[PDB]
Amino acid sequence: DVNTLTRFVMEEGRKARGTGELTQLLNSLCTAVKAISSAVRKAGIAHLYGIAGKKLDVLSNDLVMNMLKSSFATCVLVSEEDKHAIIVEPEKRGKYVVCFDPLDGSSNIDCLVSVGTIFGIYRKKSTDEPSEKDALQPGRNLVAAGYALYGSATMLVLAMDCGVNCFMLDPAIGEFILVDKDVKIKKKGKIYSLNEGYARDFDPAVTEYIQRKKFPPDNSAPYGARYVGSMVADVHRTLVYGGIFLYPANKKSPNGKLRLLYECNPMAYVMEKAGGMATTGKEAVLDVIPTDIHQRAPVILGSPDDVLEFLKVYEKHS
Amino acid sequence: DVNTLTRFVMEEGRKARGTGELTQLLNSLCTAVKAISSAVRKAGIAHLYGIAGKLDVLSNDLVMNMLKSSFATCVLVSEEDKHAIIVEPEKRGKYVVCFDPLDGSSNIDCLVSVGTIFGIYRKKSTDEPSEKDALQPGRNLVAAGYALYGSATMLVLAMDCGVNCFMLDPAIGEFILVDKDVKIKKKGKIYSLNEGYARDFDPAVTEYIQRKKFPPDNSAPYGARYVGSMVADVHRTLVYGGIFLYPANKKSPNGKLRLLYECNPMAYVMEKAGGMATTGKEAVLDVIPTDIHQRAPVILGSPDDVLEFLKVYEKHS
Amino acid sequence: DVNTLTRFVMEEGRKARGTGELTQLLNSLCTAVKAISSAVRKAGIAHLYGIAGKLDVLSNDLVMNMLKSSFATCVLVSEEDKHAIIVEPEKRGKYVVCFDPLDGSSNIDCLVSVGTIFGIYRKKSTDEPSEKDALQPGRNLVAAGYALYGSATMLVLAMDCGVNCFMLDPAIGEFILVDKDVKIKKKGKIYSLNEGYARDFDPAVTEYIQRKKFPPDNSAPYGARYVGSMVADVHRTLVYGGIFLYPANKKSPNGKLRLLYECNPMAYVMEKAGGMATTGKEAVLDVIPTDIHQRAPVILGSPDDVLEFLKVYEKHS
Amino acid sequence: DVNTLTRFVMEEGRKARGTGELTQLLNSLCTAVKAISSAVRKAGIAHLYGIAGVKKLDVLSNDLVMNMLKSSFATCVLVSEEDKHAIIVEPEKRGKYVVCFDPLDGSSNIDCLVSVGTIFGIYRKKSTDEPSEKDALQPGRNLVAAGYALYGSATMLVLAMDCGVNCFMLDPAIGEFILVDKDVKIKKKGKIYSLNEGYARDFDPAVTEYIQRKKFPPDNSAPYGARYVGSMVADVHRTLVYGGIFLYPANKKSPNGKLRLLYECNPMAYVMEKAGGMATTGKEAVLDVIPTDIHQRAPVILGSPDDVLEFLKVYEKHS
Ligand SMILES: CNC(=O)Nc1cc(Br)cc(NC(=O)NS(=O)(=O)c2cc(C)c(CCOC)s2)n1
Ligand SMILES: CNC(=O)Nc1cc(Br)cc(NC(=O)NS(=O)(=O)c2cc(C)c(CCOC)s2)n1
Ligand SMILES: CNC(=O)Nc1cc(Br)cc(NC(=O)NS(=O)(=O)c2cc(C)c(CCOC)s2)n1
Ligand SMILES: CNC(=O)Nc1cc(Br)cc(NC(=O)NS(=O)(=O)c2cc(C)c(CCOC)s2)n1
Repeated sequence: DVNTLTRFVMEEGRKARGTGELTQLLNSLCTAVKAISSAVRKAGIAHLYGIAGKKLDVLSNDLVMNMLKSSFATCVLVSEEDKHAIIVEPEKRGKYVVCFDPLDGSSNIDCLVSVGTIFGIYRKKSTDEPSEKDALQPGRNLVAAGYALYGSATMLVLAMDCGVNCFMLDPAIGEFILVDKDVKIKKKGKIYSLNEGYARDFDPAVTEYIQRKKFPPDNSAPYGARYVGSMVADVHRTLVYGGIFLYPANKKSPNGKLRLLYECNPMAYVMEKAGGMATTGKEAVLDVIPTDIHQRAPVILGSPDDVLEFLKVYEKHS
Repeated sequence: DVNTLTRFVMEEGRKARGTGELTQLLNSLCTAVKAISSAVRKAGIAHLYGIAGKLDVLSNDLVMNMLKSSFATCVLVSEEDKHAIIVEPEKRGKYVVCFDPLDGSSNIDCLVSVGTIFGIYRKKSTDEPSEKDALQPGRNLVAAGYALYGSATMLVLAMDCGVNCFMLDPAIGEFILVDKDVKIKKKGKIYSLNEGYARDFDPAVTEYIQRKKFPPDNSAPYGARYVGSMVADVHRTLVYGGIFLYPANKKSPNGKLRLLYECNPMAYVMEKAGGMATTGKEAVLDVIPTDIHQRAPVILGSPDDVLEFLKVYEKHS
Repeated sequence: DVNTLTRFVMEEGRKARGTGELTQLLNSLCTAVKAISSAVRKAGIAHLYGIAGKLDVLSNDLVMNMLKSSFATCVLVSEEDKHAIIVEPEKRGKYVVCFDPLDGSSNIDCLVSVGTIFGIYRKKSTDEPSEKDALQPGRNLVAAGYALYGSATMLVLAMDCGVNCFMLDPAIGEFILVDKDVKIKKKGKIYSLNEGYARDFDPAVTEYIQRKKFPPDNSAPYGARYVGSMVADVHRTLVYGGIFLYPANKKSPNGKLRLLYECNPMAYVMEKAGGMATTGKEAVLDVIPTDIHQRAPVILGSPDDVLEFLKVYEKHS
Repeated sequence: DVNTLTRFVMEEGRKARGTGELTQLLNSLCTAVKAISSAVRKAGIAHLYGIAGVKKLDVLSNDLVMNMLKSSFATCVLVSEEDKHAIIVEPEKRGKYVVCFDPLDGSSNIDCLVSVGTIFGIYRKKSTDEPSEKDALQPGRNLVAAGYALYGSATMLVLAMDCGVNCFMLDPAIGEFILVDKDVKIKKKGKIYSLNEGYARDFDPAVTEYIQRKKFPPDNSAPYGARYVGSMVADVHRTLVYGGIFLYPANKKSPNGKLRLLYECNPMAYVMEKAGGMATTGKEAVLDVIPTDIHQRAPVILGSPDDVLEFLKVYEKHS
């Protein structure tokens, strides 16, 4: 039986007997994602180049902000693009807090690299006036999370309590079609993924781990290397093929480079629901209690056996 | 003034005063590229999943069919076919085309950027057409390029007049000229190769990569990027500058990438953009092929970066 | 504030505190409409004509399949099917749906506007579902409307809260709310019917049309428009006002259009927009059907125009 | 073997051994038509209604055609329904053709989503003088090419040239015009008449009688059907496809009719005649009228030959 994102979400909403607010939010987000995908694929560019005589990340942010505000399902919105949390006007306020990166990887969009949208959804915990504090929850508290990848095609990956599900956008009809159900990552993979150009600044644990991938002590084949440089693409490949992705801490960056709330947490949630792992080195990404909405975190994620092996080496250097 | 691929090609055709065969070919190819892009972005997938109750193969069929019916080709070499395809007599024209209809497609399950690569030669011999007609050095290319199915779809076309980049506007199905007479940076800040085969590197590669990470002159280290799909890695190289390498290893002692329909078209694009492309021993475009699916090592990109690699290569004899 | 069809329906569903079944139904239907629109605008036709080497049937398949799998329906009546379709037990929900999947399609060769028409009823009893569950008067409609595949694609949805119009944005595949709580003009300036059958007209129709062309009170004559596709004619009538007629004659004492899935949905839309719809003898919505494909005469549009028609009808007894 | 508009045109251009200027013009026009179709089907309308949160459709349609034709290097004079005077192309962009067009016909009624279209006629510049409005005042007989795009249930381009009439469907998935009907010919006689009968009180008696005969046939054959979309491209296209007759005739109030000769009546008459149909003013072939003003009107009756001839019989009876 064919299924779409909207029908899938409604169906799980009815099972759970909820009030429908999350379904309204997810539908609204989905509409924004389709609009971002259209702009990313350059629909209407002929008009920009004078066939008849706004920047992408800004527009992407405007689309998500506007669709979420008008969903009546949110109260606090945190974006990569905004210095402070956005507090939704009273008459539009609902019970969810949303942290997102509207167009991740967009630094490099000039070369037409895969880009994506990342989101994490929390329930507001207190009855106080909404504020930035409502977004400072650990990833464990996520109600739903995921990403849209604008790649060779556009795919939405949604993780919730029921698992991880992948939906392909059919641009002929503008629907997200469920194509991979309850997806689970390989126990162990054959690809490692990080920027080795910064090898001079690596922590010795990272240096050793990568050494073992290239020059395996035992009699096994070396791992392959892939690094797109766009987190959604690298993480999605990791989910699909297995393996490991690293944006670790060093001396220069003791808290890593990626953002905890709207990059590391949603991806860690997806990984964990898919039976993978995600660590900072010292603890599970999802257990970090944030104190700042734009705070950074080291991240190492992927197949469980690979992450465990990394942890073993990390401890040897602790 | 706005310009499109078809109008641009017609305009250059008139200036050269040709008979129009190459324009018919390029137009045909462009149509196939649009059809590939549509299928790659998964238009109509709902029908596959039962709303009413294979990609590399289709891509090949599209290019084959559009080129055959262009009346402009005689020999077609494809990554997908073991032998060259000889066009039936009534449809024969004067060009030979070597292509990879969907490069990077082994990894399409993860929605990595894929692309279409093509090189176009004039039939050189007066013999009945055969596989031999495709065994020309890259120097003989009349036109070459690629379509990248990335965050958006772009067609990059290199000819004698230079390199030009066209964005597909999917709202109207037209390729809009957005970057004219493109030139690569003299020197870049990114290197691109699969370092997972480090154990098999020849010592020249090992040293060159060491210098990118640990620069002797105390400049900043280069960034690393490797998509694992050649069209994407090469296009980034064109756009941001830097260097791309796929050298020989134990598994692939003649390099891994295919000379006719991967290495040559990209080398031609690079050279027309003021870049370089080498096997280590010689320019990629100077290799005389003996087999249509033969492999070649390749190092390409910004001139200063490729020349630096060659310095190190020479040091190791 | 922007609004879409799905968000609009959900928000009215929550207000009404329903279980969500109607929302699942409407969302499913909306998906089928987008797929029909895509096929009607001929997406993928290049593949039909050999680039790599039925419409009414597909439209029906799309609606049938999307409604069955919505878990919200038990009985489906279609212009295309001689008997009602009874949904298999595990997929059965509480609603009955009558539809014409592609109205006007006999003339689709000339690219005339076509459309999809639908009416939705709540099931009558707790008995085993059967054809009988679809034989309700139009007054019982819970929701009704149409998609017009015209110069653009629009969905018109009528419910208790009124009539709302949504434009399909094909760039993103979303129905955008563009006209809220629409109301028809009290009186218009266009009449619409097939005057080629003038020899068979009831004398009341003859006289009414005469008065439109030769107005007794010295006002301007009405314009005439007749597309020959009911969704297009009715939508113009909603938007510009006026009157649409497919009346009874000697040859067709029950008219030509179908009551369940053409006349009733359009009458419901009209009435919710403050218009009227009559057979001549009674309101279309008051006819109690005895056969699912039964025909009905219909005269609909602006209230003043329909009332004037009725005056003349009464004069002829 | 599959064929597209651009390939078809290039192929006929090579056969004729021309310099390619007409091909550049037709390709440019085709690009504008695809841009019009996209806008007509409302691509990007969510942005108008505040999804993140300009130009009217006939104005944009005109801008698209003007701009694409000017930059084709193939035109010198452009006449548009939208512009009071002819546009003379700047010297560096001048080519040998004159183009008369209606960029979005039927657009007055676009609020109800009726079919709309683009109509065009292409002439060779005849004189060697500086280009001017005069270059557009040629009889339809001098047309080199003409046709129309119908933005209907789907988008179709109909192209008439010396080689005949050919119909191309736009595949919006790839943005190509696919040849679907070759060398099309109209039926000898049809069963549909098409005009606005709301203005029956102002009809010429010839028209009144002709229509009477369609509804109440003297020889007791079946009556004709009536269809009137109110958008000329849609009514004319149905006439081409199903056969029959289309009328926008002259009356006492409008002795020269209502439709425009250069960019409505002529291109449609040329298409009809290349398809083996007819097009008359009543007094003469539409293509034989020598224009004296670029926006001048003309009465028009066109379609299947037998139907037009029958209309002319009745017209002659009323002197
Ligand atoms: C009692 N409800 C009822 O009678 N009808 C009805 C109809 C529709 Br249509 C939708 C819903 N409910 C929701 O949508 N609930 S929810 O938004 O809170 C939700 C979404 C998801 C996805 C959940 C499951 C995931 O939980 C983590 S919980 N209910
Ligand atoms: C003598 N011609 C004439 O009278 N009219 C006319 C009109 C049109 Br429209 C096109 C053309 N000619 C061509 O298109 N020639 S071509 O196919 O061979 C070609 C294409 C490209 C791109 C070339 C340059 C590439 O090599 C450097 S060469 N000619
Ligand atoms: C108790 N519900 C709850 O807690 N949450 C919740 C969330 C969502 Br999301 C949707 C809904 N319910 C519906 O959609 N109900 S409905 O399908 O029957 C309906 C649709 C329309 C439009 C109606 C109006 C009747 O039209 C005549 S009634 N409920
Ligand atoms: C001598 N040419 C040559 O060597 N190569 C070459 C290549 C291409 Br590609 C195109 C063309 N020529 C044209 O396109 N000529 S045209 O613009 O005037 C024309 C178009 C149409 C459609 C015609 C038929 C018009 O009938 C009225 S005439 N030539």
